[PDB]
Amino acid sequence: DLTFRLLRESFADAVSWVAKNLPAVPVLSGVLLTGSDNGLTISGFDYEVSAEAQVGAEIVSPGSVLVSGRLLSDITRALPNKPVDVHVEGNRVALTCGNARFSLPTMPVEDYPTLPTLPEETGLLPAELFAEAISQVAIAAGRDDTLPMLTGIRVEILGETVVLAATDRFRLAVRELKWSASSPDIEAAVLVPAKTLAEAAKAGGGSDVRLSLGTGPGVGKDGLLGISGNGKRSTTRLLDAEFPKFRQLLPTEHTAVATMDVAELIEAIKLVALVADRGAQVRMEFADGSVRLSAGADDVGRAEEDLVVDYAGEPLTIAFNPTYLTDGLSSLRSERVSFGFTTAGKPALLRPVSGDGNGPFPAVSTDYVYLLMPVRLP
Amino acid sequence: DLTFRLLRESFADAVSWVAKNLPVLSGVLLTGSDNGLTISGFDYEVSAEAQVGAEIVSPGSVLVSGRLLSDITRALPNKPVDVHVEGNRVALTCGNARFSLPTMPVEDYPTLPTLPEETGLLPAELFAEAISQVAIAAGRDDTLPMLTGIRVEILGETVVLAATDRFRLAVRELKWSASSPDIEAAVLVPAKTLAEAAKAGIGGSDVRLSLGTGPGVGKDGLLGISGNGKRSTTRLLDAEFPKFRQLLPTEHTAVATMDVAELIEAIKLVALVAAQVRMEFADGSVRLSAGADDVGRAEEDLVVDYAGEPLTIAFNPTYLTDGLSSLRSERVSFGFTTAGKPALLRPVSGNGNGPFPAVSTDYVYLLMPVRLP
Amino acid sequence: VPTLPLVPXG
Amino acid sequence: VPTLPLVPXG
Repeated sequence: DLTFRLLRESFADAVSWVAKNLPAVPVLSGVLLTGSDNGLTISGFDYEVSAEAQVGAEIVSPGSVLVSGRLLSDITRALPNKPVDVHVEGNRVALTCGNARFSLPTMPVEDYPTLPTLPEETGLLPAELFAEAISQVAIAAGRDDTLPMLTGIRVEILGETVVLAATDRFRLAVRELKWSASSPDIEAAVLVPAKTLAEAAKAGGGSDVRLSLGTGPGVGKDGLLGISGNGKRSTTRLLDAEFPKFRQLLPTEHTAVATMDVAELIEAIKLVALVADRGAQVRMEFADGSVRLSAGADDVGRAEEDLVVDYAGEPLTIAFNPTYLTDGLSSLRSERVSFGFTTAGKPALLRPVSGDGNGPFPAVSTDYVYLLMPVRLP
Repeated sequence: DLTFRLLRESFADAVSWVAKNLPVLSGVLLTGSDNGLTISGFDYEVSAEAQVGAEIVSPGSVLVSGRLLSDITRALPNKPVDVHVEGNRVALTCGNARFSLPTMPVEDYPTLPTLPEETGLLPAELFAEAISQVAIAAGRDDTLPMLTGIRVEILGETVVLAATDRFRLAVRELKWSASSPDIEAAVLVPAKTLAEAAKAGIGGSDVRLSLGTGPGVGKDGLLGISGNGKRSTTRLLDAEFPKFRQLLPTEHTAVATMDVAELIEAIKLVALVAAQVRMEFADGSVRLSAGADDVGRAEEDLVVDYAGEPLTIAFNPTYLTDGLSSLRSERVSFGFTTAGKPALLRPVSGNGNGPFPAVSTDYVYLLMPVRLP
Repeated sequence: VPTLPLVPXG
Repeated sequence: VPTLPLVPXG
C-alpha cells in the first residue's frame, strides 16, 4: 500500500502542527497520511478547524492511511533524528526508525471527512509580523467567554492596511499593520475565534503568512478564514457576531499623560500585588516626577513603591486590575509606556514608547494601543 | 520592639529553609539577638529553624505570615532589607518598596521541639544524593504507613538507608562519622518529608543527623537535621520496616549489563503505546517491547553484555525507569533468576554457564517483575 | 469593576 | 502484579 521514507525532523514538524491546530466523532482522533509523487500530506479535521501539512518525502508507493494523531504525534516527537520508514501492510502501519519498530492499527479512509477548500488568497505578510501582532491583541480577547462575540479577534482589511482588535469588555487591544494586498481595493471585516488564531500565528516560524478570505464581492462570504505558508494550511470558521465600535474611545488628547519604564513597572506591580485583596486592584497615585504604586489593606498587608515617571498634568489617582495592567504592559513590546488619561473613571490608553505643561496633551500616533478600564477605589 | 537589617539574599535563604520544610500555625517567628536573626516555623509534624547574621539594631521577637514573608523576600531586589516592628505591625523596607504587615501575638506560638543529641555527620551532597536515590522506592499510600518511610539503620560508621512499596526495594549504604563507634539505631522517617529536607538546600558542607545516643536512640520520637545555621525536626514513624536483607540474592542464573541512558530512552519510546514492558534477553542483545495489536505495538533491540541462558521478563516501565535513574552510573547490571522473581539492579561504571555471584555495591534497586500476558 | 463604554456593551 | 517476597508483606 502506501509506503514512504523521510527524515524524522520533517515528519515530526508536519505531524505536530496538524496536532497543534486540532489539537465527538471517534474518527476525528485519526490523522490522514497521503503520499503522492514526491510529497507527503498530513491532514486533520475537526469540523471547526482543519489543518494540513505538506512535506517532501521519498514515496516508494503512493496511497492513503488513517491513524491515531495523538499516537503518531507522541511517537514522531520521541524518535531519534534518523530516517523514518513507513509501510502500510494489511490494516496496520509499520513505522521503522533505526532499531525501533512500531506497528499501529489503521482506520478506514472512507470514513474521514473531506477537508474544506481554502478561499481565494486575500493578502500576505511576514509570519513574524503576523505572530507578533496576533499575540499582542489576543491577550485582550474574552477567551473562554460565554459571550461568543468577545471570543473573537476582529480583522479589518482596507487595501494594504489591516487592523486587528480584541476585547473582553475590560481591555481593548488594537493593532494596525501593513501587508501585501491581493488588490488595492479589497475591503473586509470579519471576526475570528481568538484561540484558534493565536494558536495558528504561534506555530506560524516561516517567512510568509497568507490570509485567505476570498476577493471582490465575496470576501468573508465562505465563513472560513484560510491561513497558509511553509507547506502548511489551516481553516477556521468565522464567528457570526458583530464586533463593538471602538474608535470613538480613542481620544485626540489627554488631561494627563504619564510616561515610564515598562520593565520596572511590571516588576513593581508583581511585588505590591503580593498583598492585593484577591488581586482585585493596585492603586496608582501620579504626580510630577513620581508615581506611588500601592495595594492591599491593613488586615492582610499593605505594600507600596514609588517609581519615577515623566508626568504631565494635575495629580491623579487611578486603580487597575493588576493582571489586566501587566497584560497590557507586556503587550507593548517596547522599553517605555505612556498612559493617556481623560480621567473621571474613563479608560486609560496605554501606548508603546521608544527608549529615545497644563494641557490638554495631544495623543501620539502609534500602530498599537491597549485601552484599559480602571476599577473603583474600595 | 524588634528592629533589624540584613541582606535580602541571606534573608530569603533563611526564610526559604523554613518555607520548604513546612490559624496561628500560618505564622513564622522572627527573633533578633546577639546571635543575629532566627526564623522559626512550627508544624506538629515538622519544625524548622534558620539562623543568620544580621544587624540587630534592637532585639526582640515578632510573629508574621509565613507564606507572605516568603513571597516577599523571594521577590525583593538584592538589596539591604530593613525590618521594624512598630505596634502590632511590621514594616519591611527594601529600596523604595515598603511593606506593612499585620502581626500575631508571639505568646500564642507553640514551642519548637528540641533536637535529640547528635548521632552523626555526613557531607551534604552525599546526604542529598542518597536520600533521593532511595526515596523513589517509598510507598505513597497512608493506608500502608509502613511503606511511606525511609528506614535509617545506623551501625557505627555505617549507615544503611532503605525504602520499598512492595514492588521495588532501594538500599543505599554509606560511611559517615558517628558520635561513637558502637552507636546503634533503626528508625523509620516519613519519606516525603525526608526527601524534602534533603533537597531543600541546607547549604554548606555538612549534614548532622540527631536521633540521640546509646539506648536513648529514637526515644524522643524525632529525627533532627542540622547544619549551616539551619535545623529541623521530623516526627518518626511508629511502623516496623520489613526484613529486607534476605531478599538480596547471592547469585544469579543470568546477568545483563547495559547502558543506562539508552535503556531509559528506549523504555520511554516503547512505552508510548502501553502497564508493562517486556524484555527478551539473549547473548549480545535484548528486545524491548510493549503494546498490543488492539492499540498498537512497539519494540526495540538494544546491545547487552549478557551471561546465561535466554530469559524473557516483564516490568512496570515506570518502576524500571525509576530504578535506572536512581543508579547515578553510566551502566547497569541486572541480576536475574526466573521471570517471576526479583531482578537486582546495580550501578556499573564504565564467565562460564553460571550461576554468577552477585557483585557487592553500596547501592541496589531490587525490582519485582510483572507476569507476561 | 465598570466595563469599557462600548455601545452596546459596557 | 506479584509483590516482592517480603515476609511478612509480599
